Amino acid sequence: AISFDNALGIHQHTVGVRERNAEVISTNIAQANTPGYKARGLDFAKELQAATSGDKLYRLPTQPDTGDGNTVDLDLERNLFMQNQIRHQASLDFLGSKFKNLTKAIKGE
Amino acid sequence: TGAIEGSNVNAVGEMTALIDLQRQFEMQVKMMSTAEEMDKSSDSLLRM
Repeated sequence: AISFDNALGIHQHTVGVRERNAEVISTNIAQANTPGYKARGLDFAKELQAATSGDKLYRLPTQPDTGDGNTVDLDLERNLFMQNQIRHQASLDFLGSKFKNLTKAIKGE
Repeated sequence: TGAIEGSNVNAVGEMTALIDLQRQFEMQVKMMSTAEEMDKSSDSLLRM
């Protein structure tokens, strides 16, 4: 034992995935008005598995498009972006406390 | 022969169509206004 992997856990890979998800969600919000653009989804479980050791998912629209072809539901995108930011803040707190505890033990302070 | 045929426009029929087109037009305009009103409200979600 006594290794950074065994000490940090999955809180280092989770942060990267949460930032990846925010990039995907922000892309859907920006491309909301572009006709023909299809909303992009991200699988957290698969992304976390790939990050730990190392495809395109589309979001099914709740209602038909008005003709443009864009399936971005901006009501859902804001809700997911808000959730992603909260869980990302927790992951930073979880990962940040891993380093603080490691520093505390190696210095006894 | 000796006569000219006029138009068959029913003036009342057009006028009653006009007043119904106005009201239906105005009701949909209110739908546009309440659509952006909902959109403005659902913007504090990302306002941390």
